[PDB]
Amino acid sequence: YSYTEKKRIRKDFGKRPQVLDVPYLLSIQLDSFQKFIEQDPEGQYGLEAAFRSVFPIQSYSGNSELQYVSYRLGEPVFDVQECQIRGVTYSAPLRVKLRLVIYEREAPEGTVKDIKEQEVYMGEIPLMTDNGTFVINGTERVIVSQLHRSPGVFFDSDKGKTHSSGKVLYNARIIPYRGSWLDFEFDPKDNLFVRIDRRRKLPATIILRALNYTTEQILDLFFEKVIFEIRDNKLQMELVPERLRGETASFDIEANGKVYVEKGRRITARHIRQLEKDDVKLIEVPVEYIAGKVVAKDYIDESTGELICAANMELSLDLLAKLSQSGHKRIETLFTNDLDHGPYISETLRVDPTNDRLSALVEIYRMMRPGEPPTREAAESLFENLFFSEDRYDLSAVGRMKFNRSLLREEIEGSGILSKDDIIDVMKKLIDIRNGKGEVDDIDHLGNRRIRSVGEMAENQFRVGLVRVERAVKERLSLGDLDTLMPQDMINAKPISAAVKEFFGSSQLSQFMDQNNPLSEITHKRRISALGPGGLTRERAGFEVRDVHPTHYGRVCPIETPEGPNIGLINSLSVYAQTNEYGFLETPYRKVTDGVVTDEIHYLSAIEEGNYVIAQANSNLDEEGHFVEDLVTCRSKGESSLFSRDQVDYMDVSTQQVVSVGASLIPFLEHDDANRALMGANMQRQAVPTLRADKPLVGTGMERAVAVDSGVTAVAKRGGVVQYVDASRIVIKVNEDEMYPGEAGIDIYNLTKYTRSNQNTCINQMPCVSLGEPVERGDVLADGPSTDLGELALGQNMRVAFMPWNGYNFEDSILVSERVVQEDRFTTIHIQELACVSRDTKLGPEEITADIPNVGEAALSKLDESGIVYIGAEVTGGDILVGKVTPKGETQLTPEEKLLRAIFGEKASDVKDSSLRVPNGVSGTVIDVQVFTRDGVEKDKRALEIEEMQLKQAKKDLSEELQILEAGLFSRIRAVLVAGGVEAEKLDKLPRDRWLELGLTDEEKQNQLEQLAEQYDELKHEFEKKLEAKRRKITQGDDLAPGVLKIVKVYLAVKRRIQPGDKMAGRHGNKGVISKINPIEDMPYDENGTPVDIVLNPLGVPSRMNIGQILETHLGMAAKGIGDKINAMLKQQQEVAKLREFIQRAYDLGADVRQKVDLSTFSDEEVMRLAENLRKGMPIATPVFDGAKEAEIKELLKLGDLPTSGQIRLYDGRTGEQFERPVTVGYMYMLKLNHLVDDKMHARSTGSYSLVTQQPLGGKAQFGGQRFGEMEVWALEAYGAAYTLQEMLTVKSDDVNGRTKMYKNIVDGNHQMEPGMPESFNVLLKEIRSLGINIELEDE
Amino acid sequence: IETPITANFREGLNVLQYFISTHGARKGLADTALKTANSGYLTRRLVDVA
Amino acid sequence: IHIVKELNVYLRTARELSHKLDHEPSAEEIAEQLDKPVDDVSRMLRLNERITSVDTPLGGDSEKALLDILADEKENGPEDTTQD
Amino acid sequence: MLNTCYRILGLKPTVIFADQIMYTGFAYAARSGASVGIDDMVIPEKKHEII
Amino acid sequence: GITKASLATESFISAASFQETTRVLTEAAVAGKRDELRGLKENVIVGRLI
Amino acid sequence: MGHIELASPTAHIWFLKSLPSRIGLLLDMPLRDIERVLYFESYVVIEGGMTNLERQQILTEEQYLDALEEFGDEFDAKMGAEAIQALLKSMDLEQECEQLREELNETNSETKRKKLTKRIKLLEAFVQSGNKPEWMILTVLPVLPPDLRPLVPLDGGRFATSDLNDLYRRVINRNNRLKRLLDLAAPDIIVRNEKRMLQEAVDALLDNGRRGRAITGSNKRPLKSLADMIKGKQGRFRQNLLGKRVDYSGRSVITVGPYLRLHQCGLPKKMALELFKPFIYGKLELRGLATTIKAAKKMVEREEAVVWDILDEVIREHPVLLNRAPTLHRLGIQAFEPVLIEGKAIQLHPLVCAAYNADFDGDQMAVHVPLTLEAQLEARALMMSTNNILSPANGEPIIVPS
RNA sequence: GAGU
DNA sequence: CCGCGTCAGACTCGTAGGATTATAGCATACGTG
DNA sequence: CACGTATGCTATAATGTGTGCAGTCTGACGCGG
Ligand SMILES: [Mg+2]
Repeated sequence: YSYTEKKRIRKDFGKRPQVLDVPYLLSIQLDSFQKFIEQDPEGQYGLEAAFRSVFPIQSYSGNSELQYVSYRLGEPVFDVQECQIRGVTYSAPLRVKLRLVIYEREAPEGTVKDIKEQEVYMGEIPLMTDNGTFVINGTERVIVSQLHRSPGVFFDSDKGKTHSSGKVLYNARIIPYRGSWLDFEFDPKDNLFVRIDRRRKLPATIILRALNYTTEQILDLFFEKVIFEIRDNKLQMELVPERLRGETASFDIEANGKVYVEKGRRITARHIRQLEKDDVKLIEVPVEYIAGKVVAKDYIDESTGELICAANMELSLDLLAKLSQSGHKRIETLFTNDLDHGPYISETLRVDPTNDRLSALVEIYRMMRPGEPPTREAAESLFENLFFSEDRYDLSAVGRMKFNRSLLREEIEGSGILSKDDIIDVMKKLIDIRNGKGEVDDIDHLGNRRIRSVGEMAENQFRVGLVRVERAVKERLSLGDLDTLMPQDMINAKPISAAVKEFFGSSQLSQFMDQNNPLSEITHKRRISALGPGGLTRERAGFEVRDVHPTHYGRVCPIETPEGPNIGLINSLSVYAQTNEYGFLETPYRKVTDGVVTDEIHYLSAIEEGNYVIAQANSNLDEEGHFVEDLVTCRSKGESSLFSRDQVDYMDVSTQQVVSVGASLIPFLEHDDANRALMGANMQRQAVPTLRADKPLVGTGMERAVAVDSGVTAVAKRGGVVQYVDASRIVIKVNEDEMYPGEAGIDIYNLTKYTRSNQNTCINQMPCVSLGEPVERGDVLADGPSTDLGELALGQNMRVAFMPWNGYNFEDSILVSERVVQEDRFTTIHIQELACVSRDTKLGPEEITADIPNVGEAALSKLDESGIVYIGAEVTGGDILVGKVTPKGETQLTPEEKLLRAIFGEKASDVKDSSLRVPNGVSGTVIDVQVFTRDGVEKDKRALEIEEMQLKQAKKDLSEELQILEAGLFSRIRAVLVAGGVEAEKLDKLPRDRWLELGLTDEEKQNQLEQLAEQYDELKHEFEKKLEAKRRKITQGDDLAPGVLKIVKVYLAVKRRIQPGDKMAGRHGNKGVISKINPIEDMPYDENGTPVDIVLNPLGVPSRMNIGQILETHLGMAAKGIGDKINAMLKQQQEVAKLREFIQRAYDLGADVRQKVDLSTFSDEEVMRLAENLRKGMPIATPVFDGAKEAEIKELLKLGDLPTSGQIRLYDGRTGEQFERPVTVGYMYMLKLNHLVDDKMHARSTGSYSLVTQQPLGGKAQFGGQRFGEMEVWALEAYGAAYTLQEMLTVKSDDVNGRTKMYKNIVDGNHQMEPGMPESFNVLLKEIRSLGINIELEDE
Repeated sequence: IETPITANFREGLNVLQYFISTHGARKGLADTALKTANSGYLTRRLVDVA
Repeated sequence: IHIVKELNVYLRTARELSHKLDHEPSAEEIAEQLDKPVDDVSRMLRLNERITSVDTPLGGDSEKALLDILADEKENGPEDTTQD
Repeated sequence: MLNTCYRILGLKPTVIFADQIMYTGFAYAARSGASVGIDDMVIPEKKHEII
Repeated sequence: GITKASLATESFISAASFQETTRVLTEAAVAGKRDELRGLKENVIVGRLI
Repeated sequence: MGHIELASPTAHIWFLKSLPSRIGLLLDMPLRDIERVLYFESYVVIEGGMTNLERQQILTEEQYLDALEEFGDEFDAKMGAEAIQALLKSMDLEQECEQLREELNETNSETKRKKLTKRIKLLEAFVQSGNKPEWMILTVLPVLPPDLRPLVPLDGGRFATSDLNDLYRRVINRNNRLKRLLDLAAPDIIVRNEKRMLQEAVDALLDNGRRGRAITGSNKRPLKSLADMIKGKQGRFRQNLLGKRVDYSGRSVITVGPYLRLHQCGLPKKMALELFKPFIYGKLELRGLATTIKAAKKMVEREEAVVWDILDEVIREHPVLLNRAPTLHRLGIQAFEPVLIEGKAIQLHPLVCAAYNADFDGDQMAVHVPLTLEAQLEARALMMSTNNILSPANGEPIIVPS
């Protein structure tokens, strides 16, 4: 075990050896975007791919052309931190080297005319953070991967389109990555058609005619042949035995000298096999049989040279006789059959109005460009530019791959352009499917659904920006001068920058990162969405795609997706699942050779998975041998059953791989209903971090991995000893063996303190190490906001009892002890952000002064000279934070105010009042202020004071950097100087500033001194430039929006304590709202005196079927029982030996505990720190389906000396007498969700009204009213409450004079109704009359 | 489905039983979100005519 | 036309600046290039600020537009009317 | 019970009676001490056999 | 049926407000139809007493 | 309102595209036929005095050239909205009604009798309405008032406008260009294109995505036309007229009140302080505590101890309405006597949770204040929880212990 | 994302 | 009949603000302090 | 006259659009061929 694990070991109840560890959870994000920026030399990827796809391009004339050389990302002008504070996007400038080459017109391709080569800027591309976010306008945003139908081929059929007939019409669709769609479909008359971009329908043969296929050839492609030899007089036919099947024999079928089948007789298997065995080839047949057979090829009279019969012509007795006498004694007709080989193309040629190739091209052209006179040029060009042009069409390697595999080809990669064979083969397979051989795909199968990550999407939008600029370039190249015109003068950055900014901004997949919880971020970045551009819509979404598909096993979680309209579309990735190189999903499986289960792992794609039989993870292994049991539970072809041991090809790696990350955190998932588990996992994401990070007693194991991988915790880059711990930072000195010989080797981590989250929560990092502690690489140095010693800590476990209590836990309602509030454990921090904007108006600039009309001294006390509240100041609703004043223009003073202002003098001043104040009923402490001024406007006094702080603090920070770096660097040189000329304290006597002149003998260690000497001066000059940069940025006058002169941002911190109305829940989908905070005197308490913290209603269990919470409670109680035993032993101080005895016995409890934890390796002190942590309650890991079983939990309770039932006798705090029976009591890990009543409470009497409709506005932020909607109206109508109704329609809403009159009446007591007519109605009439419908009021 | 869930909640379902349960569960939950529109629209038509 | 053409020269100049600075230029950086007042540059960039539709629904969701939030500030409430 | 009371006694009595019933109901619910342990979920010995 | 019955009522305000509003209004405008406001819908639209 | 004088007449799209055709039904002219005429693909005969060529018979461009030399003069056939308007003007409804009624008696087939009875009722109703078919065609275009298509400045010096203003700007530009092209006596092909242009913009103004492509903004999204403001859920009726935003309303999270009696609910002090603002001011003036309205306002802002006693006085015997969404039956809204409580959530009585389907897993409810003596009485008598026990659906008590 |  | 088109598709609550392009260069002409 | 807003002319030859998305829902009810 690691050093951080020595501090607190979790007890594991798992039995299945995990052959594979969980991968880096944000793998997808990082790999993808890395590929996008990664400059690949040949195999174009991301950026490189976009350039090569478009470039090189030439002008319209063809003489001038632009070619791409190479690109480079500039380093970002502002780092992440600065970007977040300022509100700027974190991006890298994209400079691209381009070469303008011009050809001569008189010379053939005179490339040595004019070649201008230079580097042009064109847009800054947003960069991805270390943890897979993007910083856009100062907020962290995550681009969620998308899931769409893979480019390629797909066969489908509307299952009974015409509902009367209910005939199944099969269709093929070729979907490219870029281009027009090409659809093949059947009609009810079994004729094959073609459509482009679902336009009007065309006979399918028309497209083959475009590809230059004569009628003869088309039939030879799709059809087989029936040959007829005409010998002497009688007609002979060439026979294939297995054609005549399921049919009725029309004539007397005989051969040489044996009659087989009679007229009107069914031809069964036996007959066919008889005929085949006899070796029948030719059979005499009646002439009358030919009537109905279609001739395949053309036949001409050799004598005359004219057409006797054209191809695809139904044969008759006349034609046949004519053909015989011309001299043709062999006739190719179409093999064809109602059942098996259907004549589709034959019939489609009869419907085909075109003749030759050119005619076919014209008809295609006339479909898509109807009316417009066709020209041969335009038709040829159009058809080629549809699916046969490199520019406009591209299946992509994924499209070609999927296409080739669906057609059962051998080669995966190839042409992105459609070849002739490709089309034909799609038609053939479509026809095959019609005949009955083959089946249609679905769409829901993950073999047909592909995942499109961030890098590929950025790549696509970047291609678009290129294409827009390409238009502009071509246009300017044509008219442009060859000599004067520079390449960078033609290029505009704006189209590209616009396209990209629009993606990372406007796109649905790009959204505000959900960061009210580490889990929330990590799962959000592991999300997949079927929505957005190139995907489904909520409206357009069916039920088929939404529901759980067999292929989802090991790839997508079946238990993680929103219960909204986004139910089937948005989905979290399974744990072990990964992105295939082509973009499909794949899951790890352990290969089994001859029964023996090897440790080699293979990731299987969806398609590959169906081929092999895969055993479940729950099969019992025979100690590195094979399956214990002769019958094994396995699955293949999407279906599950029993198999023999040797039959098994693979097996599931982990028991966890079926579920997502979120669902894995749920202990005892196995005993919860899936519905509830879905809600539990969803609600776990909404857990708000409390003040005190409490670890969960009853965990799973995933806690540690989530916290660490999320990146919110600070982890150690290189192992070594901690040189300086601090609240603000941590300095760790690295071990010699890992410590590089170049630098000093002292790592510095500044910790991010009290910062605002997107949900207005509080993000602070705490150090979790002691000063001078030895630490291993990859250990947690500092905990993030909801983490504890490396583990995920979303909520807080507590003592729960399940019982009714006077209906205060009625319908999930929660009765909680005052103790919980007193200890402030659920109390939460919220950091809110208030801004005061000073804009420039037509009348003049708004000012941020403290000098405001009508302000009390009390109010101005907290404001400084500038008009800004001081740091630290406690505020409450109504207090002014940032004073601001605005120039008022004339106002018509009513004659009364003229008289009054003449009486009092009080002539009204030029300035008004737009000061930013504390929103009503929020109250907190101002913890930081930031000021933004434009470059030219005179700065505030307060702004100067903030800059003073920043400058001097920046100098200290950088000075400490070079000081501790200088100290660590000379400490090395001191050691190198010892290796050769050791004079330890004699060298330290004279000052360290005069040290590097001393050398050594001519050896490699003398060169080591040169390396440290070169780096020390490098660090010296580097420190100069760093500080120059810092100083510039602090001085830097910010470029804000046009109109805005200066902005002041204030950050309040509020302490929110829990209260009735707040929302709490566990991880089993058990919600509840706090109803009552009961005094601790009233709380049920056990024999020992210990009172319960929460009382939950047991009536919210059997209906819910979430039994995980009961198991959690029992295991929770046992965990705490052990904790109290350890706690008791520590208070007594027995001795190390005794603690070690108990703890060893404890760890090694379970029936087949996987993890062994021998305490003999642990030194006595290590044992003490461990026990110190375990006293609060021994933490236990229940893996998902590999969890603790009932037996194991009861055994743990006996070690706690707790009852096997887990029920204890409880006493009523009010009466003192016992409750009649035992109640289940233990620790459940619970969470306070983001839904604070504070945010929810709202009330309005009278306020602003809407613009046109005149009715009150909506929303609490705008001080809005609740909507009384149609539903709500109907209620009142039913009841017959007429006045209340009318009241809500008129005086309470639009009726303007009515509302004012009503208000006056109410203040004067008399509740008189004085109603009129709603203004919205008036508006309606006017809108109808603007339509040109006369709608008039006829009065009485 | 031809194979029903033989196990129960107290005993704990295995990976495959749990997965098999999902389908039906989710179908139900989606029906809440999606079908109530049509139920409510019926209510609206009734109301309008009465 | 005069304002439009002025604004266009400010734009073309911004483009040259942005190519060489790697970064899109500030109002004062463009002004320093033209040897002109920052207030002039600012006023022109303010005019370039293009309009938003009141009917456009907010938050990528066809839920409710700007109109739904935007009050009549001139129309005081029943409170103010009754006070008069 | 409530229905019968409504028909014989009337509204006022039923309203009072309903409140009263609510109070005593919850009151005794709590006193009972009734809760949910894993042992209440009795299994049938004939479970494995039937299966 | 319920939909057509509601659209067949003499009140075009009730009809138009329900559904099909473009068609309802062309019909009523051409017919020169007058609604004397008997029903509840109609009154609530004008903010009158039920 | 204002108006615009259109240089060329234009069809009202509602009485053209919205089926039944109305205009096509009235002329007995297929809709495609009308359109070929409107878009100037082909001419229509308005009056062929020579019975050789009859009324409403479509002629292509080359068809109009043949009879030009031959018959000419004595046949008038024209193109576009002008032609259709003229055809409409000159049709006499009375006469053709009688003619068609005569034909109805000859051999009335089932579907023929319906179509004929339809036109009969159209012609009858047209004469009864006093409407004229000319009016199907617009020469004057109305202009909606400014405040119903507002141009407002946002804080930052930004402007926001209604889409209608963009649509109107298209119409005006195209119409005024047409006037210019006529003053310049332009060739007829260009006159045609502008007339089509005008009609396209009008149609977009009235109903955008009806006829063809809806004219789009830079955002890709179709501009919101006039008809869109009346039509659908977002439309005036459904959204602003059959339902409204309402004053004296609030909302919060709900929680149990087991201690409550049946006719009561826990109402947060802070909520009730706001909801009853004017009643508090009025009582403050009767007590002579507050001199004026402004003083009373500042007194309630400061939340003085006397104000709590006054608030307690007013809320006595005053019913408040609680509502839970969705309001499926009438009991989803019930009246209660409020009991003021310190704490921000509303407390609901257990027994009526059934009716609301209210379970406290985060549910919220809306609170409404009946203002008038009439509304208060309606609430206490008809809507009080105590008074409404039985389901109106089946004769069963809905307040049942659970 | 919250109850239905 | 067939096929193409039009019409509807539950009720409240929430969060957050916000983004694109480009129109030359100069001389004469019209309206207000 | 100036300041703000508008109308105007520039002289190699150049002479029919496309572009950017849309993604295909569903059960029902009418309306020309
Ligand atoms: Mg609920």
